Parts: sequence; structure tokens; C-alpha cells
Amino acid sequence: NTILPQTGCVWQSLGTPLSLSSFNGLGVRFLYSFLKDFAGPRILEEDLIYRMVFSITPSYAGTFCLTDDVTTEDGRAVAHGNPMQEFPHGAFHANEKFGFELVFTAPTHAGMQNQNFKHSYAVALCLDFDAQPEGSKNPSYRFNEVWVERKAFPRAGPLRSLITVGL
Amino acid sequence: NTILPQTGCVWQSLGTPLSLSSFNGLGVRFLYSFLKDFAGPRILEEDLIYRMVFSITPSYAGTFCLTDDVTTEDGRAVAHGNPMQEFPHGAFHANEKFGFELVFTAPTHAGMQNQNFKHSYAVALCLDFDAQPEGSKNPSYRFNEVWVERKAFPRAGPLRSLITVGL
Amino acid sequence: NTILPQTGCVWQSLGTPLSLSSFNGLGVRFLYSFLKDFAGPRILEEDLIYRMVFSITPSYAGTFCLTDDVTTEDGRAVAHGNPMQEFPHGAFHANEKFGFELVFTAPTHAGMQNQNFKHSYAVALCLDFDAQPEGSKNPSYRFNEVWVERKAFPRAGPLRSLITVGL
Amino acid sequence: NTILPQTGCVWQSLGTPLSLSSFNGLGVRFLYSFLKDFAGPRILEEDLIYRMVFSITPSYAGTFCLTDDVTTEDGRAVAHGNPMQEFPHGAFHANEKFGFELVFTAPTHAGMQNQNFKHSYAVALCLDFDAQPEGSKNPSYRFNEVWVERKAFPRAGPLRSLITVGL
Amino acid sequence: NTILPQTGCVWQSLGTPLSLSSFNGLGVRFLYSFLKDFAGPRILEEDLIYRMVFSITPSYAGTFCLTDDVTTEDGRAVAHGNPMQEFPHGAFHANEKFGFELVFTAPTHAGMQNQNFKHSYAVALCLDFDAQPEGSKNPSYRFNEVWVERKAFPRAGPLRSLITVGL
Amino acid sequence: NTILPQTGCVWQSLGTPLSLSSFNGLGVRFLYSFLKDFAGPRILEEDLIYRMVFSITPSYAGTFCLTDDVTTEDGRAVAHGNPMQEFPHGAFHANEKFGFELVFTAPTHAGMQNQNFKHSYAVALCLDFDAQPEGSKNPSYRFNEVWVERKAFPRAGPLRSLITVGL
Repeated sequence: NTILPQTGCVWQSLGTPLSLSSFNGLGVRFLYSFLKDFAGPRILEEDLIYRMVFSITPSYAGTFCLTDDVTTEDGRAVAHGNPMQEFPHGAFHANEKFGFELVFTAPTHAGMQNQNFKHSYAVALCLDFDAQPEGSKNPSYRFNEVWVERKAFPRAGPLRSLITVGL
Repeated sequence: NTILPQTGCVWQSLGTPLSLSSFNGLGVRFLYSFLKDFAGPRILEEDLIYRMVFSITPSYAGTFCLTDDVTTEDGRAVAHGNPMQEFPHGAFHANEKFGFELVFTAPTHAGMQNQNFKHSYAVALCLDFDAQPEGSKNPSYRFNEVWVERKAFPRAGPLRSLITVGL
Repeated sequence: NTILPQTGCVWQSLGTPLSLSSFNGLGVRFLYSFLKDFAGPRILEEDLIYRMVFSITPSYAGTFCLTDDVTTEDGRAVAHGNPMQEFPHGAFHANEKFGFELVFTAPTHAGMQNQNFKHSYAVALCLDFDAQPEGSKNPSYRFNEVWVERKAFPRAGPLRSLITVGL
Repeated sequence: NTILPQTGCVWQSLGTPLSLSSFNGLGVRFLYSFLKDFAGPRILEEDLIYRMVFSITPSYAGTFCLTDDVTTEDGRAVAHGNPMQEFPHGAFHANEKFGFELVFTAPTHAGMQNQNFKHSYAVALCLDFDAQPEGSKNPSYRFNEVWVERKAFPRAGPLRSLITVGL
Repeated sequence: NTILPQTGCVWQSLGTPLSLSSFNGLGVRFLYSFLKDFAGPRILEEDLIYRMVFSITPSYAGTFCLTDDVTTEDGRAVAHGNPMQEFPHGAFHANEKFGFELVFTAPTHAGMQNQNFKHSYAVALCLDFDAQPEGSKNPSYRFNEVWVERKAFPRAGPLRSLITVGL
Repeated sequence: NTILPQTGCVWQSLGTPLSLSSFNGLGVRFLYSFLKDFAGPRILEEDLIYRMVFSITPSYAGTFCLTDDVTTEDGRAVAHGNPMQEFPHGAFHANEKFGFELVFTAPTHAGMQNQNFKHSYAVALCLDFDAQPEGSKNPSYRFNEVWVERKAFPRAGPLRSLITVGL
């Protein structure tokens, strides 16, 4: 029924949905913007990340890809490069849900340390919207679920400081 | 740092805060009203319940107790009986946080099945507010945390149906 | 001298006598009305019940039987079906004592869970009084003893909270 | 939750409450008056008695003690001696509950045979009430619980003579 | 030739066909309405249910699904929610036979106790009929077979009470 | 509670009641007329039959017996021979239920093959009604239960062809 984790790993959810705008025909969002928001326990610089799973609902049609080259000079991201070919890509229709999973690896081991997603491994997620009518409206999009696979940590409980009265 | 569960148990949280009113000088809330709201997995009729932990913030001063006899005839609960003496009781001040833990047991085993909290084991939680001024305002109260200790179930993950595109 | 219980069971008494009326020629009383009154420890929904023993003293003559079909539309029970043939039946005389024992079983094990006596196993006890004189008086009846066979629980003692002074 | 009995003993209750009067400023009651009233099985002359537990609710203030010397000449007990110092003693307030436990021993073994509480071991319980107003009212007192610890006997059951009809 | 049961289970049939009406464009029937009708032996509250198999013949075209949310306010069921995705769904044509099998499970074991189909697991079966002509006729439907998989119980035989004469 | 089958046998019921007429003072029915109607699985020519159990309700008084000689020339059976003395016989009253069991054997083994009940082992069942009033009414009779003991065959299930839709 659910995707199973590896031998010593667990899954963790982001917790809240989020909505963004088109902002000049395409939307770009770096993977380190998502990773700095998990808060059950936070993620440290040297923590290995194994997988990620997404779920988006757009309001138009277009294509998506994962790219490393992103050209921008002020605010808006204006252009990007060619899709990388170890991460999925494809096209989507309006008001339909699509989702994918990413796998991360290093030349000598499985996983990637959290600090590397900011130096030398700065992958981004780009959505391309096609139509260009004069009278129009910026096609927005909304994230419904974000998951990350980490090393196993203990389950949450209640704090002893909660108990003031006694028996 | 946190309260540890028993040998084969786990903790589970209710998820959202809630606020109620005084409603004629005292507030009563049966424990089966709380138990029908847990939703990670739901609780079934024959599931054993071991403990509970609470956290409330009132807006006046008074006393609290756990009682089995509750007299009511329409809507409002008007009067209650004497506090049971295997569950805590005490007094609280205005705008201060107090919390306690409950333990449940049977004559032959530890725990209590969920269905019994509605027949023959219908415990309630009662808050008594003292002052009676003519010009006044119904002292409200707010729950900040509710936890229950259950049998161990597997951790949540993402659903395979989330993935539409592929590599 | 006394009836012996099974290998891991004990007997328990109801504690108090009770008297009822004829109420239109016959009296009906469901077995779940008796079982909700035992109070040494109370009985829970999933507790297995093995046997029962009764003792009644009527004030007229008639017949008794255990039946599952009972027709009633408001208050009074007006008519019943045919006696079941795994439970006793017979006739009685006025101001004489009669008593019997019942045995309960399931298709795969001995006993019956307490909750079932309310759904799909709702047996009732019916007393039929014969005479129909114009000038008359409702023949009453009185229970002298009720016993149930349960799983073994520990004997009653005194509570530590009883002792205030010390040596 | 409850006081545990010794290795081969059981507890037994007296069954009914009882109320007495002050009767000239103090009330005296010998322990053999209580012991001749237990009736589940009765107590025989050579049965060893181990402990006793009491619970009283008075209607005034005063002191209580266990004494062996009691002076009386007709009806009323008029004066008593000094409290023994292997049994508790203390003071009590009006309309409050107090209780204690007694331990009995012999120079060579634990316990005391029932017949001795009448010859050479005739302990009594005395309640002293203090105030002496002209306009007054005899301070009464009421026993709420009496328990005795005995040798183990089998649990009560129903009698075979109860069953007249059959299957 | 036939579907095989699990290691310690048996199949049982409902015995009789049944016909219903459309009643404002859709028909809803809770699974606990079917389960209270098996009568070879009846089903008790704590009996585990493993599977079910159906067979229906409609008189129009439409779709079917299993849903937990059903909105109704008096008699008629007026609207329902979204189909659950662990139970089948699809479309059917007029005067053709379709059938399916359901599987039930819990977070820790296989099966579901009979009492849960009424609290917190109240699944329903809904049939949607499409056409809306002014001159029309309520599309009826008819059940041809209903089966349930249970724990093994012994085969039926004749009762000794049948034999009156002898050799 | 029920009659137990032999070491490798099972019981099977006929399924439906049936009513017949008196037809000139006596009714005759050969045992092969009953055996050709069982239909769960049908019975083959070489299948061994061990026992049979009956249950009839008449509308008059008379006698019954099992006989091999039956004289008839057209339709009606007019006369029969003497009762066999390895099968029961007796008398019955009006509107009362009577029933019996038959045992079948061969000179070298237990049982009798189904084909033999038509050649050389053609037993019949005859009911004799006594009264002969001019103004009268043909005394009818009705079978309530018929059972046969066979070799063990597997329990019924549902057919795979029932399932058209899928998950």
C-alpha cells in the first residue's frame, strides 16, 4: 500500500501545503529551500539524504524537469539549461495531479549530505508553461505532499515538563 | 527528556487545539469524546488503551477532578459527584498551565478496551469555577496537548498511487 | 453441599432481592437487565459468562420458559414465541419455590461474551399466569437468589486509604 | 490499592453499619461483641485471629484508646484505665473519618485464639468526648467498616437444593 | 473451479435473492445490513470477517463504488463522497451481470471484527444511474449471490429431538 | 445436540418440504423417489448410502411401516405386505410429529449402493389411515425434513466466473 524504506531508514513529511506563482512564464525552486523547512527534528549539515517524493497540482499545461544550470540576475529566474537524465521529466495537463520520486547517489556511496545541495550539487525544479496570450493570468501551482528519506530517529513523545499536578 | 512508553507501546498525539466555554459555572467532557477524534490510524472497539496525558490553560481559578457520576437533563451538565481517588485532582490559577497523566487498569490485566469507556467505565473530566459576580464573563479553557498510549503500529509513509510519471 | 465451579472460574451473587408485577397476564425480563446490576466488580463487554442460577417465589400457578422472540409495542410485553429447547421449562404452583440453572455455549467454544446478550442472543425469561377472573389481583413474583459464573478475580479487601492514625 | 493478607490468610467484612450513643460522656465496646457477629462462616473458639481494621465517624471531638481495665457496676461504663502502648491512640475532630489497624500476638506465635478475647485478653475500645455544656446532646458515633483477617476458607457458592426443575 | 479459502476458513452463503429500487437516482446499502442476515449460525460481535463476494443484475447503465462518506437527512440517501481506492469500482451496462470481491484488513492483522462495520469502519455500496428523462422508471437492481469468509465451524446435521419412534 | 456421523461421512439435507394425499386410504412412496432429488452434488449409481432420517406431520391417525412387497396395477397403490423387522414401525396421532432413522447394510459390508434401491432392494414407505366415514376428506401428510449420510465431499464455495470487474 505504501512505499517501503530501506534497511535502516524512515520517512518524514513536510507538514503543510504551499502555493506559488508563475512569475514570467516559469517557476524555479531549489531543493535546499524545501530541505530547510522540515522541523520534526531538523536536518543537520552532515545528514545523509536518500530519496524525495513530490505531488503538485498546476493550473495550466506544460513540462517539468530537474536542471543544475539556472540563469538569473535579479529576483525572477529567466532561463534554465537542459534537463538532467538521471531525474524524471515529462508533461502535465491543467488541474491534474502528477508526482515523482528522486534518487540521490555519490561516486562511492548511496546518499548525499545535506550541505552539498548548496555547493556543487545545487539542483533546481523548473516548471515551464506554454501559452502566451495577451489577456492572461499567471498560472499558479500548489504542492500537496513532500517526503524525505533519512536515517532512523526515535518517535515523538510528550515532555515530562507537561506534568505539574500529581497523584 | 520525554516520557518513555512501555515494552511494546507507542505514543500518539491528537493534532489540534480546542477551546470550550464555562456554560453555567462548570465544564464537563467525557473521555470518549476525545478518543473518537484520533485519526492517524483510528482506534477500534477492542483496542487496549494504557495512559493519557493532558495540558489545559484556563482563564480563571478553580478545581478539577475525574468523576463517574454526572447529573444532566438537557444539554448543560448541572452537577457531578465526588472525585475518584485513583485519578489526580487539585486546584489551578488563572492563565497558568497545568497537566496530569491518567493510568487505566482492569481487575485482571493492564489497560482498558476502547468500547468500555462508553458502558460501565464512563469517566468524565469536570472543571469547577468559583466566583459568582453579577457582571461577569464565562471562563473559557483551551486544550494544548492530548496524548494516548496504544499498541505499536507501523510508521506512516507515502502512497504508491502518488507516483504517476516515471524514469 | 454446593455446586462446584469449573477449573478456573468463581461464583458471584447479585446481593439483593427484587419484586415485580404480573402486568397483563405475563411477565418478561431480559437477561441483560440482570447482568448490568452485578457490582462487586462490574462485568465488561468482552467478559465470558458460563452459567446462571435462579430462585423465584410466585403467588399463583402457571408455566415458565426461555424464549428469544418477544412481541411488544409499548411498555407491556404482550406475547412471546415458542420455548427454546436447550433451556429448561415447566410449571409451578402458588407460594412454592422453584429454581433452575442455565448453560451458555458458542459454536466453537464454551461461554458467551456479555455484549452478545444484547445483539443476536437476546434471550428473555417469561412467566405465564393462567386464571382470568374478573375480580382478581395481579400475580406478583419475587427473586430470591441470582448467581453467575465468571473468570476468577481476586477476593475483596480493605483499602489503604481507610487508615489515618498510626502507631 | 488494597492491604494484602499474609501467606495463608483472607479478609472478611462485617457487612452492616451500626450506630451507638455517648451514654454519660464516653462509649466502651469490647472486641468480643464485634467478633460474635461475623456470619459468612462463623468463628469458632479455637480459630486464630490476626488483624482488625476499623472506620468510625463521630459527631464531636475527643480521643480514643485501647484499654484492658474498664470500671463499671451497672450498665454504663463509667471509667477506664490507661491506654495500652502496642495499640494506636490519638484524637479526632467532629464529622471526620478516622481509622486504624490492630495487630495481635502471643508470647510464642502470631495470632490470638478467639476464646481468649473473653478470658485474660479482654481488650475494649473507648471513646472520650470532652465538652460538658448544660444544654447539650449525647455525641453519637457510627461504624462504617469492620474487617478481620483469618485462615483461608473456600468461597461461597449456590446450594444444590436450589434446583428443582431440570432439563 | 471455485475460489479456495485460506488455511483455517470456510465460505457461507446468504441464501436468498433480494430486489431494491433506485429511489432518487442512486441506491445505497451499508455492509452491516447484509451481515445481520446470515443465519446458518449467526455472526457475533467479535467474529473476524475476511472477504466478501457479490453478484448484481441492474436494469440500466451507470457506475458503482465503495465509499465511507454518505450524506443523508431523512430516508433517502442523497449524495456520497469519493470512491475508496482499496476497493474496486467501474461501470456496468443494462441487464448484464457484474461481480467483485472485497478484502478487509487492519493495521496489525488480517480481517475486521463484525462490530467495527458499525463504528469507524462503516463502508457503504453505492450505485449511480445516469439518465434523467422526464418520462422514466426507477432503475431497479437485484442481488443474486452474497458470500462471506469466516472462521471454520462444524457442518450442519439433524437434531436428536427429531427421532420419536424407535426400533 | 446433533447426531454425529461416522468416521469418514457427512450429512446432507433435501432442502424443501413436500405434501401428498391419501389417495384411497393409504400412501406409498419408494425410497428411490427421494434419492433422485438431492442436488447439492447429485448421487451417482455406485455411491454408498449409510442412513436416512425422516420427519412427517399427518392429518389423521394410523400406522406406518417399511415393506418390500407393494401390489399395484394402475396409478394408485392398493395393498402392501407385512412390515420388515429391521426397520421401525408404529402408530401416530393426528397433527403430531413423528420421526425415525433407517440403517442399511449388506451381507459383507456396511451401506448399500444407490443403484440397488431399484433392483432387488426396492423398499417403500407406507402410511395406513384407519377411519372410513362416508362424508370424509383425504388425510394428507407433509414431509418436514429428509437427511442422508454419504461419503465426505468438499464444502460449497463461489465460482471464479462470478468476478468480472477487478482491482
